[PDB]
Amino acid sequence: SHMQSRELKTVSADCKKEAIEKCAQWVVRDCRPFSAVSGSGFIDMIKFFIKVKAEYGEHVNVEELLPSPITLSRKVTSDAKEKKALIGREIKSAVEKDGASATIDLWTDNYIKRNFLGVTLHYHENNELRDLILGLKSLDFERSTAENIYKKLKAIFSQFNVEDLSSIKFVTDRGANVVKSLANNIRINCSSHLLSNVLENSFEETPELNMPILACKNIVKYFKKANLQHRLRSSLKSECPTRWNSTYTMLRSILDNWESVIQILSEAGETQRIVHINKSIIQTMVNILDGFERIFKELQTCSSPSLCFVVPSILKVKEICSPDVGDVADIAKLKVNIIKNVRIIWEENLSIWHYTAFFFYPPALHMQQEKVAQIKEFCLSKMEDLELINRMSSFNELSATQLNQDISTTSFFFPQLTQNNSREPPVCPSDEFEFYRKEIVILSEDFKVMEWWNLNSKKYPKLSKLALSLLSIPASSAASERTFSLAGNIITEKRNRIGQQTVDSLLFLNSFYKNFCK
Amino acid sequence: SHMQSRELKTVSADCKKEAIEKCAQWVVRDCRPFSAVSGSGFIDMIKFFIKVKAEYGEHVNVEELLPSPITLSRKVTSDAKEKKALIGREIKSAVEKDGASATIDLWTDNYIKRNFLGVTLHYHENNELRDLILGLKSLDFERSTAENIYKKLKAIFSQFNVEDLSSIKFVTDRGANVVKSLANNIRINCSSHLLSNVLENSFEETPELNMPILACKNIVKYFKKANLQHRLRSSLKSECPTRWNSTYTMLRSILDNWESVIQILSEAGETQRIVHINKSIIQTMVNILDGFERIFKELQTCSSPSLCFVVPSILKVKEICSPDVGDVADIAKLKVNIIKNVRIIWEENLSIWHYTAFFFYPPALHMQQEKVAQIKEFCLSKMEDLELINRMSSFNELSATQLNQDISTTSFFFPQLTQNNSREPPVCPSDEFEFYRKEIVILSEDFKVMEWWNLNSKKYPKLSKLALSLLSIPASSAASERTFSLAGNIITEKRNRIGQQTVDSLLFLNSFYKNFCK
Amino acid sequence: SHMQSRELKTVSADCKKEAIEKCAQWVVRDCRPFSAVSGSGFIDMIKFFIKVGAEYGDHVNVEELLPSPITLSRKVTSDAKEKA
Amino acid sequence: SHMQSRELKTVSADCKKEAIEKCAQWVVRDCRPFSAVSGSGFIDMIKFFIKVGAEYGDHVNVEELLPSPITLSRKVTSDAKEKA
Repeated sequence: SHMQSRELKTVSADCKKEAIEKCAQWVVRDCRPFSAVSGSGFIDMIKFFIKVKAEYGEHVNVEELLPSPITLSRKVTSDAKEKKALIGREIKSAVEKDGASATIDLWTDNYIKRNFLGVTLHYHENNELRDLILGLKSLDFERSTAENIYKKLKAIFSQFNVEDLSSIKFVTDRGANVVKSLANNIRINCSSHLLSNVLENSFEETPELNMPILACKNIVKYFKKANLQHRLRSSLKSECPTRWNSTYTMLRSILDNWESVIQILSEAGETQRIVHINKSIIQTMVNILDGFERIFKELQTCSSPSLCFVVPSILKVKEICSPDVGDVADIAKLKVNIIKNVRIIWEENLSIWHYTAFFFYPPALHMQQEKVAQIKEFCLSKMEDLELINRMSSFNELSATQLNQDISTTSFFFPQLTQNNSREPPVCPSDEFEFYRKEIVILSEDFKVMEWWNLNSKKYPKLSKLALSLLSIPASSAASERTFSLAGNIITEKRNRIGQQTVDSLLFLNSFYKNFCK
Repeated sequence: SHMQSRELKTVSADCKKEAIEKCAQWVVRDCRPFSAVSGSGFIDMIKFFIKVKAEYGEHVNVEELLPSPITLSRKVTSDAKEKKALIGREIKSAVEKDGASATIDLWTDNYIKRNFLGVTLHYHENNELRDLILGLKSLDFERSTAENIYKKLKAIFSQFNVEDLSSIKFVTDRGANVVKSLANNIRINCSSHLLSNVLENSFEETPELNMPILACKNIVKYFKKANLQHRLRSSLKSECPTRWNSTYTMLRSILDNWESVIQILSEAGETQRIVHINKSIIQTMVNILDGFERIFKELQTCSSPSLCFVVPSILKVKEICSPDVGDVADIAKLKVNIIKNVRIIWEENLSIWHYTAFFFYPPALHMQQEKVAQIKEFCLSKMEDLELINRMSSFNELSATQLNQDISTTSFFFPQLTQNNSREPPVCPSDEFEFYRKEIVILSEDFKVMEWWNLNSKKYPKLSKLALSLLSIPASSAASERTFSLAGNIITEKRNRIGQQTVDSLLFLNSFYKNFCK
Repeated sequence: SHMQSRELKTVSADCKKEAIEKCAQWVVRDCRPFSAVSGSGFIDMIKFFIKVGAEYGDHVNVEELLPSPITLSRKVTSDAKEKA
Repeated sequence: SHMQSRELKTVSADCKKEAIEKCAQWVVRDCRPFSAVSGSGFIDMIKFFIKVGAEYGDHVNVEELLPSPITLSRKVTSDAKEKA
């Protein structure tokens, strides 16, 4: 309704100056991070207070106008309840109709001495992917068995009234307990964890590189003992979860601070710690590792499909590591090891879900795919599974624990075609597959796989439902980690720490706004 | 940004009662139509005044707060200038790139003794159709020659800085002057006018029905002379422009007021006027005519493609008029006459534009189409025309009167496919046509032709541009007549009449809000 | 009318600017003459709506509060028939 | 602090309700502790922004007026270095 242009007034130079001074005194006297002044919630709140001033003048009783921390806590809690009721039906329907997945993000916090279990629900609505944070549970180290994890998961979904988890596709790392906790459920392995394992194992298995890596660790160990950890500060923030890229972060620590490092070791008489380290070799290792950053980033998105790019990611690793006569031998060996590990660690741990996702990216149909027969069998089975779900649902027999659930212009002008379509029995599952397989779709950079399927829903009634829900399953268990990281302040710092229930309410609400309110 | 639910307060019963009394005294004391209380502009303005009361209390100086009629006039004029500048580039680009059409709506107002010339620009932006009113000129009966009309048209487009009209497809009725005025331009015949002509000629050519029609006119003539015109009031408002459905409106006038009519004629001793009229025959005629209302409505839309439904409309007329043994002979003859006239009047006056539009509705590809060879020739020619326009534009030689005018995710993962596509010369015009012709597209009631082409733009780079722009040409010259009718009050009534320039500014602005501001 | 000792409230400049915008959008969207804003019945109605805001605040359900055209027509007709 | 003879203005109920909504949305969207609203530096900053509205009206370009995080960091750093 922007019928009116809406010009905003730019304040005077002096006002602008006083503004920066007020923001500085806020972050200093209240100990807030500099990024706080950039938040979109912060900006909208400031707009509101300016609006209050315009209506009431400057002499407003501000201490009275401002809500207390207590009232805000209650408000967040009540709003989350309202939003949960608003989308409750949508969530239960996604789960029931085989369209839901959940990423289970687990990490150990050694400072707080607590394990964290983040749970995010993923589904789609037409062309859009939905990612809703359901909970971020802080667990006691002794209450972290497979049984405890399963109990926590059940409790999280029960808070959204989802009691039957049969159809939810879970995406988790390979930790012993999380895997055992979901042994009776559909569970896919996290590609962020797999790729990280490929890298870590490859460096450890190349003795010529494990040597300088060990030497580098000896140096870190010394800088730690000498309280100079801050001297090894790197600007490199990896796309890969911290818990999984210990090697890359360390190498950049040493390399970015090289000249400083050699000086420190010399004046401390600790030169035996640098023996075996070849700076150029370290630089090559970081160059190679940097080439995988984009893969980690692409596999961890949850605003766009990522599952279909797992196979292409494997191909990319092999391309990056292709033999090159210009490589020094230590590097050539590392590359051969990475390729060997891509097969034994990553590929060995993929599932039919991954190959089918790649199959569901139309522009890639013509590419060498070795599992088409298995993919078709899986697709026929999944299309039939949804048809079964719908029949049982119709008779309220789907679950013992979950309660189920003027003529058109075209008919006017095309009466013949219309009656034909009414009398024509729907195309069978195999027919949809055969038509799809022959699709010739052009790769363009603005190609969006979800839109393609959504627009082709009439042509592929059942296959499109399958493709959309399958393509909505994230490739990484750390899909929501960007939000979890932003919430570190309110989950850990004593002065700023909010309670467990409100953390869950706040995260859910934050994801609700992001998904449904622009 | 509807993060907050936003509940609205329902006022008390007594407030609600006073509201209706205030609205009643407004429409009575100021002589406003009842529909004025329902306008969306009216509702938003009332919301604003309630907001003013909430901030300032009840004792606001209202005479001061309210703008004067003069200030409003200036505001409408200045806002229209701002919006014209905002979309000026878009409009000129649509015209230049063969994507623009203009409906020319002409009618004679015998009360005001003035001819009206409405001009509306039509183009598309992705999946959306744009219909912008450029002017509604009130012309002097003596200043209505082909030369005068052409001069007026040039003046209208010059107001939007479009000096070269070469590429604009004009849609007009067959009036002698409007046709001659555009003899050097692309001009398509209005299907509303053609269908109306088919109907009028058919009734006149069926002597058995022309007989009771003449008798009906004799009755109207009498009710007019006796000042009883109000007694012949019908509730039937036809989709077809008033100037074109004289027969249908009259028949319903008599039929809806039958019993009243016979009584009036008897007590006036004017019974010879009803001789030959058979009520059941009249009822059958109105039943048949009512079956065409939907066609007129479908062909006059400008919010959705209509050109592609001209051919199906012709088929529909023939289906409605198909031989039926249950018909009395007068009706059977009428039906044969309508079918004969559909061919000699409507079909004879269609162009390659109409058959191509129908060809461009994918679900109809398999249907009997007799002009495919002509359609292909036309398509190759139009695709090549745009390529020529782009070459000449590149050298600023298109017009002597108009001034011309990190790697992607897909490239990262599909480097092979990406380089191939870069080195692959674009598919030629004939190839796009051949691929299109073999398309198998399912008719569904939610099928939207513009979305189909927009989503298939990469597959049909040139053909989609052609289809989208062609499908955006309205089938009727009276496409904007619904707005023109709403503006009758401000263009004709002395007390409410605004000047010519502001009428144009107001209509353009109204269409701008409708198109671009939700 | 005539200014009294205690004058009626003058609104802010932004408010006056917005009133021009809202009324202009009203006449453009609904196709009303510019002269509709000077009507005596109109002004009395606007004074009422200001009073509604002063009482209930900004967030009033306007669509519910206003009568439909048919309901209004019926009201005017019965008001007329009151002359029996 | 201490109430004076001429009291500071109390806002409408709708305003108070909206202040709760805006502050709650701030902490949810930006992940701030509920305790951020009771900060002394925070309150002084909010008093300033009210003064900005009282002077320029509702339609101020806030994005332009506020410093970016890096600009703010630099300001805090130079303010610190002022202790030379």
